[PDB]
Amino acid sequence: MAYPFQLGLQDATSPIMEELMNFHDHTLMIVFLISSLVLYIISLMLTTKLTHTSTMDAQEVETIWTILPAVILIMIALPSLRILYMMDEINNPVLTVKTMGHQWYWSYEYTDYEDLCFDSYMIPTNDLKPGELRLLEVDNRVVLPMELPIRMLISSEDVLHSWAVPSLGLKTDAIPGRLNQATVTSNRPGLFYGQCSEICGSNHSFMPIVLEMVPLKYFENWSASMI
Amino acid sequence: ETDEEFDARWVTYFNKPDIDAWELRKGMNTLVGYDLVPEPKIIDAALRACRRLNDFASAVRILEVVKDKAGPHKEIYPYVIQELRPTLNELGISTPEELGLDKV
Amino acid sequence: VSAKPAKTPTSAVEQAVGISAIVVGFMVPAGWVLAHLESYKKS
Amino acid sequence: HYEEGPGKNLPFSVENKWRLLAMMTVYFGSGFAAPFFIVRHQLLKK
Amino acid sequence: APSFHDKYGNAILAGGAIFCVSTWTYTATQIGIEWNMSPVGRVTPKEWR
Amino acid sequence: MFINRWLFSTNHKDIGTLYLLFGAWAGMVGTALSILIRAELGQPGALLGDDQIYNVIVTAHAFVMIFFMVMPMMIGGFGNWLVPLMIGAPDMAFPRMNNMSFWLLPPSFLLLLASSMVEAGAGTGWTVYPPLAGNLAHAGASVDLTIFSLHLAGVSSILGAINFITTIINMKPPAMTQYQTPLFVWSVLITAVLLLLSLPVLAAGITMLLTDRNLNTTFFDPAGGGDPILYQHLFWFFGHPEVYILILPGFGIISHVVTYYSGKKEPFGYMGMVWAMMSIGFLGFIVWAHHMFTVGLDVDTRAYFTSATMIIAIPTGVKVFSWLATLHGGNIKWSPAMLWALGFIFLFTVGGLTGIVLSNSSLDIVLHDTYYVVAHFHYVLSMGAVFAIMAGFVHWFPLFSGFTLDDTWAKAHFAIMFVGVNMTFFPQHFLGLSGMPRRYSDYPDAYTTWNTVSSMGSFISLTAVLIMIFMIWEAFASKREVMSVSYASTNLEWLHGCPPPYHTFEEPTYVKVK
Amino acid sequence: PSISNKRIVGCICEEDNCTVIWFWLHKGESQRCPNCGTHYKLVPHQM
Amino acid sequence: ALLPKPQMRGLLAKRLRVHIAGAFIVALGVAAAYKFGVAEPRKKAYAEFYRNYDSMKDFEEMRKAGIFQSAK
Amino acid sequence: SVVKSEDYAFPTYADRRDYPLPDVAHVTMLSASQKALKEKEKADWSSLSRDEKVQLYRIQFNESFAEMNRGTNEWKTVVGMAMFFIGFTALVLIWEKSYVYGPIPHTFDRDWVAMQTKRMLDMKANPIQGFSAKWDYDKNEWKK
Ligand code: HEA
Ligand code: HEA
Ligand code: CUA
Ligand SMILES: [Cu+2]
Ligand code: NA
Ligand SMILES: [Zn+2]
Repeated sequence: MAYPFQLGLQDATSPIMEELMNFHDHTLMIVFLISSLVLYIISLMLTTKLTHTSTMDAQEVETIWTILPAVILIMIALPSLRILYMMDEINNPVLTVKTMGHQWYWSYEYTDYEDLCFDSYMIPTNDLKPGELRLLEVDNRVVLPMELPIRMLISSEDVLHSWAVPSLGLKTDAIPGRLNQATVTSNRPGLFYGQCSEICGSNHSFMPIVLEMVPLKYFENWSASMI
Repeated sequence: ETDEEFDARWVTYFNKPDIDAWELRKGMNTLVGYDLVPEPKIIDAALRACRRLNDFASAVRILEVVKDKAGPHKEIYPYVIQELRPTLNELGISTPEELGLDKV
Repeated sequence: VSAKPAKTPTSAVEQAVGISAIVVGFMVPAGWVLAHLESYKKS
Repeated sequence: HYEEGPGKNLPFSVENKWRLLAMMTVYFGSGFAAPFFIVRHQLLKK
Repeated sequence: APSFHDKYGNAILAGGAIFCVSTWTYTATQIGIEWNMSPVGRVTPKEWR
Repeated sequence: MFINRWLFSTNHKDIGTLYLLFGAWAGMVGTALSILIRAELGQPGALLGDDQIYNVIVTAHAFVMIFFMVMPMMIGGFGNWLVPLMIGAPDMAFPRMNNMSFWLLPPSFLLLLASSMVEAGAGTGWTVYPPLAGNLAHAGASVDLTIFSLHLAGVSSILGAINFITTIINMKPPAMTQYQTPLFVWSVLITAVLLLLSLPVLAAGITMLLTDRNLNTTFFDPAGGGDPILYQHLFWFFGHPEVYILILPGFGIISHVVTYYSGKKEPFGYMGMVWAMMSIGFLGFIVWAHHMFTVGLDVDTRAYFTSATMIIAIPTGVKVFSWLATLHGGNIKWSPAMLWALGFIFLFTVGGLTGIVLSNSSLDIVLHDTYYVVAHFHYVLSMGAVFAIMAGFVHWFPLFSGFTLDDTWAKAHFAIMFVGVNMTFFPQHFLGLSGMPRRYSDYPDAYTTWNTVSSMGSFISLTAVLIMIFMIWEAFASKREVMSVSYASTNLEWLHGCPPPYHTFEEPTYVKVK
Repeated sequence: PSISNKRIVGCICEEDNCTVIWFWLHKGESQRCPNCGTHYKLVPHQM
Repeated sequence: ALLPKPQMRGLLAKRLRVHIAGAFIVALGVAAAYKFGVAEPRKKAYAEFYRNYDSMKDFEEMRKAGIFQSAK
Repeated sequence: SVVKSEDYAFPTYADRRDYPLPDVAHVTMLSASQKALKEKEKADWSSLSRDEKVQLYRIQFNESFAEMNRGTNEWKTVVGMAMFFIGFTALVLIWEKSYVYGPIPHTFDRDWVAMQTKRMLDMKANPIQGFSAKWDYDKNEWKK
């Protein structure tokens, strides 16, 4: 989750947030290269005192100036497609979670076997326990097992929402009359904080998401205790 | 084209026997647009052309745009003046540096 | 674009008066309505 | 025919400096002060 | 001729520099803006229950 | 004498003048809304309370700055003042529809201001996505009034586009080709083409949304078999051509400004400029679903859309390198509009590369609906389009008014504006990377400091437009007219005087082909 | 020809050239294009 | 002695060629500066973290202070 | 004096180094002494002194290239005005912080942020590089 004076991304937990973070470093290096090229060329080419304001050969450098940005654009594009095709492969998941975003609260169904469902509302600011996080803590944290492929189906009852957790690299639209796939994994246990990204009314800032990732035996104990 | 037809065409254009002020202004206004410091016999032809149509001050700005057409490095203009000296004391034309037009 | 001399040239005091007028004419109503948001919230 | 020249092709008289200063500041200040009064209205309603 | 800029540019640099840094130091420090600085190495962690 | 000159006007200069006045007023409305938005986000807490009033302010800021400041001033004002002047036409082809388009604009503004005043308020974003903008979450007359505002603005821009295309194609001298026209005429042509090829799509979309709201049709709610992804398809099929409408006459303006104040008689690679503008216009219609990378499309569809986004990225690179190449070895005159143009070049380059970062669909899955997108689109809109507007205004204010601005106050205004908007929108990259999403009135504490920095930057930009008003007043506080203008042989609009008379080109231009 | 004392004259003075160059042409004897010098004369008597 | 003949043509062109060489070197240099400063240290930091990572002891030392709603 | 509205039609003397020989003389009409210099111009230039040269060059042209390329001092004034008005923005921000803004939420004092960043490294928030990787988990201090 976010810390003060943070510049870059949140640190990765899922594998895909590592590959997207490395690709972000790659494309930001490319952005720095092109921006420094443009800035150094304009600062060079304003400060001269020589002049040449007559007829110039119109087409003698255009082929280079069209092939080089194509080379850098495909240099961006091939890892983009390579990681683009690495989100919807064969998963063979473990658990299936169903998340419905009702009018300013999330709801979670674990009904693979022994149908379980609960609601996630925000702990209010005046009702916070000490040490807690403002605008991010929930009533019921969403408990998932460690390092396993978890199928996740996202929708909403009424309007558009967006189930998003940044540190796992998940952001998926919640559309009524739809059902959206997201596979979620992890590598470390702990608590991950996200919040809704689609505009959904007068309390749009006020639905958080807390994912609590635990070992599988403790997930089984939590599933037995919660039902 | 290459250097010799450019240079020969400009020195023959600036030694037109019936030249007036307008085409002299065209020549000395289009010559300073090139990525080029003008060759000293083009400047010799232009100074004699200014003398032929009986006009003084445009020759002094011809010398001035020779000086500031060079740019940063100042090994052009003393060399151009050191070649243009005999023209400069056969016509009576004065350098910009001695008239006080270079002291800002 | 070269220019005429100013037909009615402006003294520096009148430029200061004009910029003070623009600042006060912009920050009186917005400054007044942000001077009390809590009074609009049924104090 | 309509007036031709500098300062006459505009829909307001520029012939007085201070009158035009007052007109500019009330024009642009009304533009700046419209949404603040809108927000005041929405806060006064509910 | 001594124009406006030739001496008034030095005067306006001195005034603008000292005025801007003085009141920006004051609005950054003295008016109690909580900047929410990074807690690395500054605040000791306190035992929560 | 007044109502015949201005209210019943039938010549292009007066319509452009009223376009400039209306756009200046609407821009001041928009910057007031922006001051409100950065006022709530300055410190943690609820300055205004709920998120509904904040969303109303956000939607109003978006719609007022898009459809009422850049489009009228830029397209209408600069096109009506300059397009019959550069091509040598006496007037517009259909001046009555030009007048009707301008006079249709303030009804649309009044309908938007009424939309913000009804008891709900259209707090949905300028994307008016159902079912949030339905008659369930927004039961009231605010969304309908916003829809009719967009309808009136669309009819205005369609009429202007028809008038501009017929006056550019038809009212040339009979010996000139279309490839001998200035570059701003080309930008106005291509902008009008994309306007009348794009606006009926949103017209049909908001018509269907209005009939969903009030005629019990089920185009968009899934309870009757509808689908809101259809609305998103139609809206963005309009919406990215709308984006390139925002940016293209700015390209023409900066090409003219750099060519003038650089001392060049032509921009370098005029054919490359024309081809790149045609390519940007043609490829603006096939890249819309880069606004929809997290909605749940096919993986092959998003692969095509990020690829097509790279092919739309190349020819604007051709344009910016040709701007650099026409900067090469000229008599660089450091005018204020020169500083606005160079600021346009650098900051629009930065906004373009942030768009290229957003172009990849995977990093778009990470960075959808965050403030990284906000930093991207403000670095193109609020910096490139605004800097092109200010470059054109500073450059052609001697032509319009007849008086010359004080250059020292103008350069001070550029410096204040540059510092203010750069410190406004650079921490938003870090806010987007850290993960604080869009449309929020309150944020967690970890996003505090950048937000604080961003808020105070807005005030510096506010001071900029304040002294901008002083600039205009100072011109009319001075009443200094013009000797004459340099390089008036190549620029046709400068050769009739400053300001030009009411009747220009009564005796038309004389150009031959044989 | 013209009906007034002066007229805007635009020159394409070499072919396949982008920018026209424009200049006023007055009465009296012939003026000329500022870069190519093709001679232009004005006979203002038409209607 | 007297002055020699210096180069009179192609001045801005030769300035452009030496400084386009300088432009490519400085742009690749600042890109490599960002790369070797940020991207490679991040990659080796992730490699160091996950090469000898135990999840059971990590979870046990999170749950010894009572953060999870499932492990008490 | 004031001239008719066709001041745009006729060419005007414009001074720039891109146009070294302008088409219009700087001073159009001349006095009788200036006609004496103009009559002297048809003879040789050898009997021309310094002062006739300087004042006829000031008849035909207005500023030399040394005068027009001189370094004026407007950038100091421009950035000084910029820092004036940016200081006035600081005053406006001071006024808003004093009057417009209310209190901060209670999650910003020393004890709440102390327990919050104790918990934040307790659950190991981004412990690879960002925040909990800057804390030493053995000596119970920050990394030095
Ligand atoms: C001025 C208006 C403007 C302009 C020009 C652009 C231009 C671009 N926009 Fe943007 N955009 C918006 C206005 C604009 N946009 C708005 C208002 C939104 C918000 C919509 C919403 O609310 O959802 C938006 C949203 C938006 C998104 C949505 C992200 C999200 O929310 O999920 C994306 C992503 O694809 C995007 C991409 C682009 C791209 C790729 C360009 C390009 O056209 C940029 C041009 C590229 C350059 C100028 C690059 C410079 C190139 C060179 C210098 C050559 C060298 C290059 C290489 C070697 C590679 N835009
Ligand atoms: C033209 C488009 C435009 C322009 C200029 C701006 C300008 C600014 N914008 Fe805006 N903005 C948008 C379009 C624009 N924006 C859009 C489309 C959104 C998305 C809304 C949504 O989420 O749905 C948005 C969203 C948006 C948000 C998101 C709020 C949220 O979602 O939580 C914020 C807050 O930081 C913001 C801030 C600003 C600021 C601080 C400026 C400053 O730059 C203000 C300064 C601007 C000016 C001063 C105007 C320039 C005019 C002149 C200088 C005078 C002109 C007159 C003459 C020349 C005569 N903008
Ligand atoms: Cu749900 Cu925003
Ligand atoms: Cu787009
Ligand atoms: Na707030
Ligand atoms: Zn010609």
